[PDB]
Amino acid sequence: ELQKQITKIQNFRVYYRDSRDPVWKGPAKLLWKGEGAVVIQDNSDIKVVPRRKAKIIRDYG
Amino acid sequence: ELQKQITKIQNFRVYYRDSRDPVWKGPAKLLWKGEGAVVIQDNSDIKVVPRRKAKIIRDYG
Amino acid sequence: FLDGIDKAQEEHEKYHSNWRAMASDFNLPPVVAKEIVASCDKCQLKGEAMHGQVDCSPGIWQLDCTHLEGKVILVAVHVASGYIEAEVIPAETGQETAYFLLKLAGRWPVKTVHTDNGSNFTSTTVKAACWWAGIKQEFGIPYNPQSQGVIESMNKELKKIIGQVRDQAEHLKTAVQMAVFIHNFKRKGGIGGYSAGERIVDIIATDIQTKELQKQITKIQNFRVYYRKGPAKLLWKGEGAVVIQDNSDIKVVPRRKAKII
Amino acid sequence: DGIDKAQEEHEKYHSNWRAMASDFNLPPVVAKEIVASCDKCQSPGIWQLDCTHLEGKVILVAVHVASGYIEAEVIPAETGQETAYFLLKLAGRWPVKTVHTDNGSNFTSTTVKAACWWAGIKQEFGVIESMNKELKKIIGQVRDQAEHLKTAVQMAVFIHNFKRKGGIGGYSAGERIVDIIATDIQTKELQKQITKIQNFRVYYWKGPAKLLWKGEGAVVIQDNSDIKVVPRRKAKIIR
Amino acid sequence: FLDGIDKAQEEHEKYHSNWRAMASDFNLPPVVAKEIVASCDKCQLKGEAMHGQVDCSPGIWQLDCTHLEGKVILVAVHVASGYIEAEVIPAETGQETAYFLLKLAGRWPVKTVHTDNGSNFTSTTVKAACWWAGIKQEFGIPYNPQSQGVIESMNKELKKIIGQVRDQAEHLKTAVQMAVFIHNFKRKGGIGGYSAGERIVDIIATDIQTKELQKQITKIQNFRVYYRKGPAKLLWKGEGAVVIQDNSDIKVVPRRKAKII
Amino acid sequence: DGIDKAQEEHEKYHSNWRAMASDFNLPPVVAKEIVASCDKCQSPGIWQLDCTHLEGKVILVAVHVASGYIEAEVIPAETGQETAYFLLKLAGRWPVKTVHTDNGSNFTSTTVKAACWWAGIKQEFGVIESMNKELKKIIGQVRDQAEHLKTAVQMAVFIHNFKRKGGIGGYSAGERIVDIIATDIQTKELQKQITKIQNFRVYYWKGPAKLLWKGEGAVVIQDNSDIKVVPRRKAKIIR
Amino acid sequence: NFRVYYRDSRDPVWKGPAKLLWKGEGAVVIQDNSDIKVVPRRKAKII
Amino acid sequence: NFRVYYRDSRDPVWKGPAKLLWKGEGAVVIQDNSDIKVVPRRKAKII
DNA sequence: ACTGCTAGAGATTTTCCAC
DNA sequence: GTGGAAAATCTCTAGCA
DNA sequence: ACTGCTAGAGATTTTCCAC
DNA sequence: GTGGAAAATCTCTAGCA
Ligand SMILES: C[C@@H]1CCO[C@H]2Cn3cc(C(=O)NCc4ccc(F)cc4F)c(=O)c(O)c3C(=O)N12
Ligand SMILES: C[C@@H]1CCO[C@H]2Cn3cc(C(=O)NCc4ccc(F)cc4F)c(=O)c(O)c3C(=O)N12
Ligand SMILES: [Mg+2]
Ligand SMILES: [Mg+2]
Ligand SMILES: [Mg+2]
Ligand SMILES: [Mg+2]
Ligand SMILES: [Zn+2]
Ligand SMILES: [Zn+2]
Repeated sequence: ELQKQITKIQNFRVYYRDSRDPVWKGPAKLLWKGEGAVVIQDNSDIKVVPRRKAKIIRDYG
Repeated sequence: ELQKQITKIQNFRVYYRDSRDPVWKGPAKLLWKGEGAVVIQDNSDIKVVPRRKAKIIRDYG
Repeated sequence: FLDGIDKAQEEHEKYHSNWRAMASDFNLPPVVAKEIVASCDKCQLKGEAMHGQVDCSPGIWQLDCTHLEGKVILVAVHVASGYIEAEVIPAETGQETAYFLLKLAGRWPVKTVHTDNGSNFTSTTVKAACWWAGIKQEFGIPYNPQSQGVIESMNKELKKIIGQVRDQAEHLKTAVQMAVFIHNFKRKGGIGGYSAGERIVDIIATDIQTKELQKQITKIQNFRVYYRKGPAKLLWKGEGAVVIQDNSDIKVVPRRKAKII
Repeated sequence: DGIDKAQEEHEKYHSNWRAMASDFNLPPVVAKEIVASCDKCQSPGIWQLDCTHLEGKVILVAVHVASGYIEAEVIPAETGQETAYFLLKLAGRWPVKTVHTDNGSNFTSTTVKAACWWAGIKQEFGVIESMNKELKKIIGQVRDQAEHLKTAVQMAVFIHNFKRKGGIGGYSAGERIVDIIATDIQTKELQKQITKIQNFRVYYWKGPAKLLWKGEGAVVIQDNSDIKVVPRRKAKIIR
Repeated sequence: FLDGIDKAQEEHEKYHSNWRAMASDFNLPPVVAKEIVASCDKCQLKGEAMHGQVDCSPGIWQLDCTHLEGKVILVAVHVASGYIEAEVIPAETGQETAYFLLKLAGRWPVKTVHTDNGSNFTSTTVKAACWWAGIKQEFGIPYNPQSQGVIESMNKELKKIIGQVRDQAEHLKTAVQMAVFIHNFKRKGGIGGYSAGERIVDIIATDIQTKELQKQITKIQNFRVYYRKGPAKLLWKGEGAVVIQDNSDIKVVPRRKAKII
Repeated sequence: DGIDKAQEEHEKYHSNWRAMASDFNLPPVVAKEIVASCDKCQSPGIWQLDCTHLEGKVILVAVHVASGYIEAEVIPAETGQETAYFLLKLAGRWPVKTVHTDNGSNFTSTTVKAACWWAGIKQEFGVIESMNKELKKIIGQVRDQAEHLKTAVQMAVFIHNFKRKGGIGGYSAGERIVDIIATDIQTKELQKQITKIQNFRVYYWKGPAKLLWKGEGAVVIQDNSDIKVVPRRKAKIIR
Repeated sequence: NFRVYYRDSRDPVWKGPAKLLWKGEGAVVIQDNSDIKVVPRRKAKII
Repeated sequence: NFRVYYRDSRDPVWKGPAKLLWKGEGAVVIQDNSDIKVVPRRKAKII
């Protein structure tokens, strides 16, 4: 049911940057993807990254 | 006798850089000055800095 | 030190001393010296020491024109993946760029193109081509190549590869295509240890799949969450936190002080 | 842990490894080995090239038969060099491994052979004809919107690839080709993993067992068509 | 993977793939892929990402020629302190530079001059002037401005200051002298919060005083220290450590395992 | 802590503040106040300019009277503009505060007045003559080594400043001027410190006492010509 | 209100003061005598 | 023994291999076909 | 109301494998 | 629990012209 | 065998002053 | 022992052309 889809979305990985740091942050875990923002979880921390600062991939590793 | 001169020499301050770090290290304490190397004490640590990497000033502060 | 203020103001009008010099030579507090410096129009000669960040959405391509051996190479790069396409065009004209853009939009889902203010990119032909294909046009601040950094970087990379394979082709067009092939499918590294082609396929497929899954979830999962406000749509929950959106303002609140109906 | 349920499900229904891995949370190598353990369980990079004519101009068309994705270009003349250039452009954009051609003089030129050799493409001498008919129909539809034929052809390619939908899932050719290439990438990563682990022998003394998965605190192995799990401490792995 | 080595070698000879691509597409260990890449002459196109450090001894000056409003400005900087002297010279000639160098050596203790390979600096006239004044000449690696970074930086700074005071003079020479004055005695900062003139005076005075004091100490204090070696002349002791100089190799040893006679 | 010994030493010998600070390890402000507390105890930026003539050429000479450091330059003519340019060069190189001139027409020009006003120099209208004679002697000695007179003048300046030693300590003019300017910098830093602390009033209640030193864990103050030390906790400092 | 001093288009001379209309990450939109400009923050100073 | 590939004088083309004669901090002295060159380490690669 | 980045060469920190 | 070694992560620079 | 650096604009960490 | 605030230290970039 809904849980399988939530877990599937959760399986994707997100690389993101903060508003001043130019280095790309590690492979966070996607939780929500929206039209303008993506809600991710990086090291037990939830963040709301603008869509323009996110690269979302299901790494085929 | 000799101790007054040693203390006078020790009053001088030395700014130095390491062989790869481009940032100048803080005001170390001079211990010996030679033709080619300067022996300094920076945070209870004795170092032998090449003369070309040292700025020795008696800060008039 | 009030008289020091006037003395330092005259001293600065003459010599334009920095705040340290005025503070030391007039016993001014650092705030007053900095104010004296900041009131001088002639001493405002340095900008902020930072760099911005370009857009890296899945649908943004950065285009540029580079030159090599007297030829013009039009290069497009997918910002999110590093995937490049390059064509040797006869001249930097609006017609050639519009043709290149229509080709590019026919192969991959181009939503916006970011370019410098070169005459070819600003021509009405490229505007018409983008309008027909539904592409949004972004222009960087004039004479600010950093705004196009990505594509600029790729120029370098592209030329490098050409330098390694120019001896394997009789013409520059073939060498350019060889370089594009090598960059897209023979250079691995980056976010996922990927090639550029693998990375772009992953990016596009992930976009499609996440859109589909999120559409289904929002269709199925329906809740309203109150915290601390109005009818804030529920977005996600778990690990002792609830992420919600209220008036289109996404926020994260602790599981406590939050009720879901 | 959940290997036995997956094996029983495979025996009942003969399901593929993607389904088993998704359902039973197994590493894909284990599911692939489960599928390969049954004796009764035993394209993405293939392109078809043709050159049509329209308004006395030559249109070279490449079709991804697995998806219907189209790449069309108006070329000056049916020349070997130009076909080679088009093929090199195509190979630099998509992972082309095989190309089918109609034995035409341009397609059999030494230049095209050299281009395919450099790009690592194998050459073999009615999807293409139907796709050409559809492309010509779209070109006729949009010809009022373009002064030249090359622009009309590119507009037709765009419309066909992205603004036309159909099939079982109502997808466009672009989505289908992206999905097919993604599946191919997954398959090749899995094959690389299998090749990486196929040169290990594990003793758990029990006979020399093949290695299927080395986890954080477990070692999943196969012996005589029986899949087992053993502790990392109890297992010894060699080349 | 032994056959993979040959397959990857052919693949690299064709496409020049990086070690990641070869390792991924041929199951090669990273060492072998890196070896394959490192054996290709065409793939050696990048140097190490590091910067050297220029000499900063008290007696080294860096000289350069900059241009402004069609005029030639010869600028010298004391590397240790940032103290500058600039003169507008009629032309980039050897005679003018030799005159400037003799003037500079007559005011301050110039022991070394470090310069680019410009024609004026490499002229026999400057060589004769340096020989007479006992100055050693150092030339940076050709077309490597970073070797003269300090003076290059000062050029920037100097011009900046001129931009702030050019309206206060009817000639560029006067503006240059105003800029030199402002830099030397109206801009404070750096290691000691000093200005350039104060810093150079401090550097030179400290050099003289430390030389004198160390001469006295050495004439007075005589000891020989054995550690672990030979008769290593004692240099300093205290805080549980002894600094010694054995065979002109200064070293620091713990107070233990060291005996002084 | 060592203030009383320093005060007694000053009473017996009337020593300066540098000596007391060095000997008794006091902060310089305390020693300066000790010196200023007694009644019985109550130049580095002064230059002399002249224009000599040699071989029908004008040589402008500046002498640091406190040290004998020389700066000479052959100028085209005794003009106000040339003198102003020389003065600006000199002021940009050394901390010039006052200049003594011989009432010559060039030295009294409005251009020189403007240059001195911009550089913050005060103008006043036998060290210079003796130094000119010495410079002419050195120029005569070295004239065989220079084709032109300007080069000979610069060589003479170099020899006089650095290759001639004498006096009580056997020092050169360069060393002497560097030492004098360093002492001037020390004096100005001390004056800045005194100015900074002179606008505090400290209560330790005991009357309003001036502040002399605010140490890490002590406050040294003066009251009615008696220097005392208090802990920071007992002392209250206000502007 | 703010004062912006900027260097806009391959012109080493700095200009200003100008009124700050909008501040973003990496660029600022300013008004300089009825003229609107967009300047990267590297080339602008705001007081 | 080492192989040095270098870019010497405002010439974007890299050269090499060459024999490393001396390695210092920030520069290396190399020999390339009876020709001695001094190259900053930013413009040299040593294997 | 827009925005530096990419990939390679060392160096340093992490993890893995047997003892 | 721990050395060696291999792998992963971090730091830094040139060129884009 | 020789070698990037300087100074200013923000930002972040430290120390000091009274409570 | 602790907030505010001021001061010190750290990070980073343009221009030298
Ligand atoms: C005539 C068009 C329109 C108006 O602007 C000019 C000049 N220009 C200049 C550079 C350039 O300066 N590249 C070097 C560079 C420097 C810094 C950086 F971050 C990135 C970089 F690429 C370009 O790349 C470029 O494409 C152009 C260009 O196209 N035009
Ligand atoms: C004809 C002489 C002799 C042969 O070399 C040329 C060319 N050159 C070029 C620059 C230069 O590129 N400056 C910009 C720059 C770039 C990077 C950096 F780190 C420092 C910098 F200053 C100079 O400054 C310079 O003085 C010269 C020069 O004098 N010459
Ligand atoms: Mg461009
Ligand atoms: Mg460009
Ligand atoms: Mg130069
Ligand atoms: Mg220069
Ligand atoms: Zn100012
Ligand atoms: Zn290669």
